[PDB]
Amino acid sequence: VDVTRDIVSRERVWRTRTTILQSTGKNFSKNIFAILQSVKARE
Amino acid sequence: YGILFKQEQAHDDAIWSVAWGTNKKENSETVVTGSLDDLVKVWKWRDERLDLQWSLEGHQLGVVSVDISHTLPIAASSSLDAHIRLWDLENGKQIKSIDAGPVDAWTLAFSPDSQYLATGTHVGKVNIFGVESGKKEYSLDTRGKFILSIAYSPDGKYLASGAIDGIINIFDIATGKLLHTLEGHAMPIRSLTFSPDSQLLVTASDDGYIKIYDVQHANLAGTLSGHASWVLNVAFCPDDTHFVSSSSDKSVKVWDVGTRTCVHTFFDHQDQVWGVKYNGNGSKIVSVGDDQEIHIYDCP
Amino acid sequence: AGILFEDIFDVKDIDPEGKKFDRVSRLHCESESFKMDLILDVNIQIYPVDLGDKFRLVIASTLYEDGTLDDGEYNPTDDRPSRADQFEYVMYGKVYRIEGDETSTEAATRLSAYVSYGGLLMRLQGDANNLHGFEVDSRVYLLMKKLAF
Amino acid sequence: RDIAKGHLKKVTEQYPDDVEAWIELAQILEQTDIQGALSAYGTATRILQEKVQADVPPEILNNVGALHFRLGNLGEAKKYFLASLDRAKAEAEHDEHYYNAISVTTSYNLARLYEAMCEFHEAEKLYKNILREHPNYVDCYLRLGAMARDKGNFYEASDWFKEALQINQDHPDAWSLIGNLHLAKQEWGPGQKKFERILKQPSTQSDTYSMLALGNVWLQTLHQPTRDREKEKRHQDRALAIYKQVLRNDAKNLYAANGIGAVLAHKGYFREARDVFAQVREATADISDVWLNLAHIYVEQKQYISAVQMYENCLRKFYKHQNTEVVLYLARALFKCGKLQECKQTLLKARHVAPSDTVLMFNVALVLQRLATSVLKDEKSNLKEVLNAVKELELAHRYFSYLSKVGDKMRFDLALAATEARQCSDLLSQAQYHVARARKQDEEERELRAKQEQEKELL
Repeated sequence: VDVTRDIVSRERVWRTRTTILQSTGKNFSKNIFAILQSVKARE
Repeated sequence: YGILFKQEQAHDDAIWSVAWGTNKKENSETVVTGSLDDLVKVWKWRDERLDLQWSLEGHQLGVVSVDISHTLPIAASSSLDAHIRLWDLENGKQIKSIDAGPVDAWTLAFSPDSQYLATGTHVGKVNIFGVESGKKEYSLDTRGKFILSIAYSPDGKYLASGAIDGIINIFDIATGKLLHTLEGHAMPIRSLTFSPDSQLLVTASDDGYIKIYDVQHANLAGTLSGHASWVLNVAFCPDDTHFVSSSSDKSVKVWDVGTRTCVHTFFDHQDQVWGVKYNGNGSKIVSVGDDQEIHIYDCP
Repeated sequence: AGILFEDIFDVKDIDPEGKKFDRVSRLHCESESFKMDLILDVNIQIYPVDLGDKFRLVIASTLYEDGTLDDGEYNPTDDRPSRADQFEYVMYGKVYRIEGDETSTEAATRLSAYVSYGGLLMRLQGDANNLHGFEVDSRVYLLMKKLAF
Repeated sequence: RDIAKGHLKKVTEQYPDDVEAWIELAQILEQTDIQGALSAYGTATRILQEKVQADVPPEILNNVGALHFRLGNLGEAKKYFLASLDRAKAEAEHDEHYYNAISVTTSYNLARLYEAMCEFHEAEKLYKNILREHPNYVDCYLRLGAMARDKGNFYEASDWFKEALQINQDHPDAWSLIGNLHLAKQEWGPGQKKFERILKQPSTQSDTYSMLALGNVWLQTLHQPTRDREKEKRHQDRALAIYKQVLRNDAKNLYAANGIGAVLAHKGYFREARDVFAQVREATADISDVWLNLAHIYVEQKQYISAVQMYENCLRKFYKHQNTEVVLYLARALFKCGKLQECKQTLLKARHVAPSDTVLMFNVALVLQRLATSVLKDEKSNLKEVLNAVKELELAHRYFSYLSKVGDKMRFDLALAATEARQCSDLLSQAQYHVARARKQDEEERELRAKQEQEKELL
């Protein structure tokens, strides 16, 4: 029916599942993979 | 519609139940509560004021259930120490101590005739001890998981039980036989009580819906959306016009039993309320819980 | 180590009584996990903080990770790796008082360490367990850093 | 969006008969601070009345109520949604703008609100009023099963959730809901990998939701004593590879580091797990998982002082009061006076909600023995406590016999209660030895009070 494309075309989804996974801020992995790699060399 | 009396710091520990009278046998004016600090305080609601009358002790574990006998001014108290001690509000002395070992001791259930006391067993059965005997008279053979709530009817014609999985077991206290088994819930039934006319049966599960079933034909009369947390305590007004609902969300909603509508809600409790009970006439609504604060709710 | 304290706070009220000075303002933060108060004065000119900001506040006893306890003099030419390299506002003060809800018989449950950062005061009013490494007249650092979340 | 914001900052100051300028302002600020779109809608609502007497279209009231739906102004958003319904119903000639879809979205947000206003009856009826008129809608059909899923995970929820997938199998929301059904019973531990790998095709890729649900179902397989069989180490390396991949493609996803900290702690690095969990805590610490994962290191380093508040803070949420799993983590290496008698109070608070667990009934006995051995061995202590310690020891001994008859246990047979029974035996002997010390101290205090009363008689 047209009721589907009448609503999926005008609405706004600001948040979904994948939004929830990332922080709202800026936390890259340069400060994460650094220790992640340091832990593997000591073993 | 508000709060009359405000008892700050009603205990050292959290209160888990509250009992108040409805008859004229020196029960409606005295307030018997049982908290986890092992103080069975006998509060005397005299001069429209909550005064301590007796302070009973002796329980090893915190008090789990307090109720006033209907035809009698005496009382009793259960805990998890498998030692159900009977008390007297006439002397503030101990009558006896039913050693309901080794652990099988749960909420109490005064008979309206004040002659039997039901207590849950961990095996799933409902042991019916005798008030003046102490011995295990007769036990209902309805096994399962565990009895989480037991209640007597005001005229004594039926008896229900809340299991751990939302299984109402409608017994017959007049013959001692399972008649119906209502399974309209899958949530552990916290508490329940009977209507003043023994016609409706409320169930306080952990889904926040007040599903009021019927007993005469064992059927659901209507799903009431309760709170968002778990309804702990639920009592009916003596004049049978409303019924209160204690949840675990600092919320004292007073639902209507006829229209299924909240007629008033209290938010004076900083913590979750644990026990709610009416007065003899239904205006003062006493309430306890982890706030350790006994509020007296008037709704004239 | 030497971490006398560590938490996340967030500014709940900035200078409330009115601004008394011009480069210094009172932050009345509250904590997030241990549920502590804070009354802080920061140099609002070189490190501006606005309401609803969240910062990680690490009150430390030394700056070097090994806890080797420096003297209290300023020497900028120093190789040793510090804790100040991952923070943005570091202060250095001296705890001047420890009030509490002691009674005459039993002990206290809520403490209040008042430390003073060269003139810029602070009060960490919490409960008596997180305020343990604080004893009056001892040198302490501040180390706060704004969370951009 | 930066250019639209900077352009809107130019139309905001000047007033060239701005009429729709505040709409484009709030149309950007819905993802950003939710108060800014509200401030723009308040003025856009009144700026549409000076040119003519024209009612506000339902489209502005619906979104202003939608913002307030997420806020605590639920009653006010409800009046906004009722009025948006009443206005969109008035659009009898707005067949091009489709007032009907506007009433559909307003009623959808309104039932979404009613489900949240402690009213599932009105939410069911509003969501069924959309089902009766447009069965090709998915969210109204998905939100109905959630309401019955509160009463149990075997009711019309598990059925509505699979009925939505057959009509739209390319719906990642409806298909991700399927694996959430199998999460009630983790008996589908290994077998869930198949149903999670359905929409793992490249047309759905990349999907962080499913890839992380895989790492979760793989982490659940840890905490097993078969680690020396070179089996759990491989499981760690597999989940670590999953996490490194969802790390390389998403550095700002927190759940990726969430499992990495779990594995590094499972590798034995609690000293180095606080650093990985620090970035997660700092970004958002208001997720139920971090309050616990962080709290295990603190209870690990003999800091119950930093662990007991972390557990209370998780229980600050309006979902329960007395959970079992927290209080299990609460008592770990507690020996202190505020950590034994008080620990019993929390244990009783936990068993109060469901006593059927064996571990609560076992730990309440282990703490009881710890306290009784801390008054009947080196004490030489108060007299009333020697009377009370035997009562507690008797109750613990009665529980020792009741535990031994139960069949199922904590995935570990409780056959080792014999050492506990022997401890309680020699404890009974030491109590009978010290109850005489109690009477000796009684005579000591009686003679002290008499030798003081005579000194007072001299005065």
